[PDB]
Amino acid sequence: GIDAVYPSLVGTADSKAEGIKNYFKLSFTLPEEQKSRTVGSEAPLKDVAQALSSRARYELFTEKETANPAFNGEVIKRYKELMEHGEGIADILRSRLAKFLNTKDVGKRFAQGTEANRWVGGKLLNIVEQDGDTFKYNEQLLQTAVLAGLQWRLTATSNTAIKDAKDVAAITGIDQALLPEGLVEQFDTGMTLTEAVSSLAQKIESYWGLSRNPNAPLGYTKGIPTAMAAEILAAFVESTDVVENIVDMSEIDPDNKKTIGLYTITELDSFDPINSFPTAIEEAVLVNPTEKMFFGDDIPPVANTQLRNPAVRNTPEQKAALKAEQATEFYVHTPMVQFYETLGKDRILELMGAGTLNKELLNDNHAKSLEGKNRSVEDSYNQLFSVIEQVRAQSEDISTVPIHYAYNMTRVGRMQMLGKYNPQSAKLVREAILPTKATLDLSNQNNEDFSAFQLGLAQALDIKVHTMTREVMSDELTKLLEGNLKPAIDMMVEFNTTGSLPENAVDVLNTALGDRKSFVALMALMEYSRYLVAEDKSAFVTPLYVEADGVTNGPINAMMLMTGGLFTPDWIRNIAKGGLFIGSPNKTMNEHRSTADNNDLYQASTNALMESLGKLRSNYASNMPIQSQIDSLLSLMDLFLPDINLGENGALELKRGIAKNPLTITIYGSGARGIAGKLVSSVTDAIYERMSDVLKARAKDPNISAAMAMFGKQAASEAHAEELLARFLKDMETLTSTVPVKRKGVLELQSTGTGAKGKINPKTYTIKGEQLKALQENMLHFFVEPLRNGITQTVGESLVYSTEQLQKATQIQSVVLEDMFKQRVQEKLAEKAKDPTWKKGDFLTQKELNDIQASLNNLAPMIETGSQTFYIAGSENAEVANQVLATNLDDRMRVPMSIYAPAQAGVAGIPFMTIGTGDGMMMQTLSTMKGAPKNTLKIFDGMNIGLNDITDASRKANEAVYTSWQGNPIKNVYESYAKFMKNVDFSKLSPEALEAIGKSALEYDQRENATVDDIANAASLIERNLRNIALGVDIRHKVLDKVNLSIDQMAAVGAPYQNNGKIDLSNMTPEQQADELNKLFREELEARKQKVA
DNA sequence: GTCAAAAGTTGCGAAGCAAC
Repeated sequence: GIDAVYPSLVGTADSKAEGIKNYFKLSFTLPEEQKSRTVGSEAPLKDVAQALSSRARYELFTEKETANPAFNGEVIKRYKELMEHGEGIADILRSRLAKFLNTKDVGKRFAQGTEANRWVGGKLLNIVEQDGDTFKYNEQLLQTAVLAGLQWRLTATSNTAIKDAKDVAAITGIDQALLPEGLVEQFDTGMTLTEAVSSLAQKIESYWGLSRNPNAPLGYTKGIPTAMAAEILAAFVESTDVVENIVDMSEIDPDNKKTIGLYTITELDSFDPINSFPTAIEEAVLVNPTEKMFFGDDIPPVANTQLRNPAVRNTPEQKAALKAEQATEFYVHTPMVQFYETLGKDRILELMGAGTLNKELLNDNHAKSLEGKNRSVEDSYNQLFSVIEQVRAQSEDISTVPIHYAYNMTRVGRMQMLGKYNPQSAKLVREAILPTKATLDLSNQNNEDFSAFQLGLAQALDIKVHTMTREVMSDELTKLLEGNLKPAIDMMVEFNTTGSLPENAVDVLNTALGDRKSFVALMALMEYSRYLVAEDKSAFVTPLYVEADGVTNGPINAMMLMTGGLFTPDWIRNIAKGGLFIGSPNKTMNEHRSTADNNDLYQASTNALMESLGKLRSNYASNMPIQSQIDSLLSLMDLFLPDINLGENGALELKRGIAKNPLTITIYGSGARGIAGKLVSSVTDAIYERMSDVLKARAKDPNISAAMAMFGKQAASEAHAEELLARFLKDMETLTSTVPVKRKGVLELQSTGTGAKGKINPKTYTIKGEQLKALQENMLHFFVEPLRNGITQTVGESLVYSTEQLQKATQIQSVVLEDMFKQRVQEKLAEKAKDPTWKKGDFLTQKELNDIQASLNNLAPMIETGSQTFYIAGSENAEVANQVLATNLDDRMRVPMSIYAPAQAGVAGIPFMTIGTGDGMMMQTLSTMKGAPKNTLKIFDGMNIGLNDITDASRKANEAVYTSWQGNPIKNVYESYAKFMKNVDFSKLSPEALEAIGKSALEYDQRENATVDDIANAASLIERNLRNIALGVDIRHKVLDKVNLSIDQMAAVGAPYQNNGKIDLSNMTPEQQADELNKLFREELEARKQKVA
């Protein structure tokens, strides 16, 4: 079969043969249904170039009566030129092989019998053919691979994952908190070796259109396509389509010996015709294209498995959710596109980015940051217009072309739109391509339609709409429209009248908006002006939306989902800050914030921090050095952060802002040190930025004083700015030269020796490593520690207990799964080493890996909720195989063999379950529930709704919230841990693993002497803890359901969901309600106790 | 120990350790 297709490849298609064995024929087979149209083609490049030569030929090739109308004259011309470039890449590959065969006589040794086709660096030899005294590439395989490379080169960058600080930390091996400014930026734009080859190889294999032999070693089924990809990347480096940069980590800190390769694809002109249709090759080669836009009723297919978790199938309910979201039609909002176009890329960067950089009128590290910002915006802008260019081809009126987006379920249950820059992920794109739309009657400002319009405009303009009633926000909005924004509104009225903008459009927008500036704010100015010049106000069509947005969503979800003790009055008061109102029929968040409690969860946490800080000050009331250090940290923060304020007489004011990120990531399992690093980071960014201000402050007046050049605005007078500068220098000095240390359970100050001082140079000023670390230690002990105490005090110690038990159970289970998998692999390999047809380098077959995974099912690797599936340990790492998979023909680009297998979970269990059974379950329900809202854009913890359906959609969202609050993630974990506990055998664990388990199940002093029996006993203890927690959560949810509740967690609109519970708890204090609820709790405890018969 | 996906390069010589 396959031999008939590739009859001339070198070697025998029999793993038993004694001579050269061809592992390409042994590893792959032809599918029972064609996947690639090039299979059988003698000259794929020639044949595909032919297909791309005219619309008529493309239609014949793809056996379709119609071709994407974007495939026009100019596009066809570009693809003809791109095909000629494919011949160049093909030519470079041919010379590289010849060079490889000539070097150290590999070709001669291979012809003589040496099995070089089994070397990790010679796997490509499996796709060559004898040619006279040498070997040559099989043209069909080589040319198809090139076609894969061309498509990859055109769209890979638009499908790369975004890299955050943590990612860069993992890659570079540098502490996330001590990363040098710009590093994350440099790494987020380029691709690591693994990233590049992996995506390239995946693409090559799909284009070869064959199927893997389940009984063939991974060293070939995966290694040959990877070997081909490595060569193609090498070819692209020679052609300059890709730039390789090897970043030496030692340059940043001499201990780090890692040299990391980065690959950046050369960008095509933003105006290149190819951008309007960058997927012609993919749609021509594949019978079922992956990359393509979905227009009209061309709908994306539904993914069968969870993203990057092959072993996890999307449940029926998750698939229904994905189908529902992919069904939604998005439409281009022409006015906004025209606005972006008129402004221009240069002015959008100036308005929403860093504008033009004068890399000498701003601090070096600041500039690196600004440059990072412009990039994100510029890339979003080019991406939107590439899409617009293809949409415009679909018809005369671009605003009528329906667009669909593909989604998939992530590891944590979130429905993620696929692609780097889309409406769900990119703010700029979000205001140009929308699914929201409504025709409103705005002829009378007393209409319900006009109220909705106002709500959308207000929210977009940064008015806190969920903190006040509709009537009150209407007045706030009116004030802004008739005041500060008035000049911008006039400019937009003129734009919507003549289509022209002033030369100072950026300045008018900037001044009018102030800190309200955002893309959605531009949409509000755009839409309000359009209504003003509107002909028929009785039927105003607008995509303006209102986002029903969760109020402290993650933290509140965790509180409802994992608090398992009796009800307390503090919890009742705090949970109300998240929209769960007890005994207050039809109460909304708007009313709550304006009449009952103006502090949300962030503020309450901050207020707890303040109290915990005072407590810390007392414990060291006599220690002047300690007090002075605390004063310096607050002084430094008050100097650059807006959320920290210090009055004239010393009064400390802390705004909810400082607790936002910290509370959020604390619910995602973050440690205290990470929070400290981020807090320091925001401080330093402000400093670097202040330095830049000086540079220009002095360029304007070479006589301006340093004090006034650095604090000239933030102060009242000169002697006043002079004392601000005194605070700065002193603070930086004490915070970098002295750090707090935990000795004997007490705080003691230590000299670092690496103090910071000297005449500052606002051009090169840079807080070094040791100094950022000193700053971090001070931040940790004098600010983050008490913040953590306040947070715990706010969300409840019961919740913290649950999350720790959850973390322990899932870590323990992940450690076992990881170790057992590794062991079964070593056992199998040892067994293969006795097989003569097998060789080291080859690995296990896919079937063998499958068997090993299956042997772990009794340890319950998956957590099931009944509508979602979570696999916490699931991952892909190079540690299982611990070997190279393939290299390029120059012996470089050595791609490690990565394998899908369980790995230690760390704290991931908390985020997985919180995010998954919280917002993830809620959105899933909202997409599939009876009367599920249509035409919305869901963004995990918020949903954009069209102005015509804000009331019902918001109510449905709140009902969806209530539905997810019926979940019990701890019970789900318990049922998994329970099966695991009865089948596990800790004795079969490596000492390395057993130790990790002891850290989770025993208290630090019991680890050293801990016997298998000891940890095994402790592990079973955790199981009982989980059972008891699950039982309480379950009871609480049933009890709460009997009471009258009003839920408005997805706030803004003021349409709370009523559970209509019968037990009336109105006219009762939180203490009274807690007592009544606990009575119901105890009642059920007895009922579900002895009587369930 | 923040989730969303992983994660160093290269000579010698043909695996996998040494040097950076």
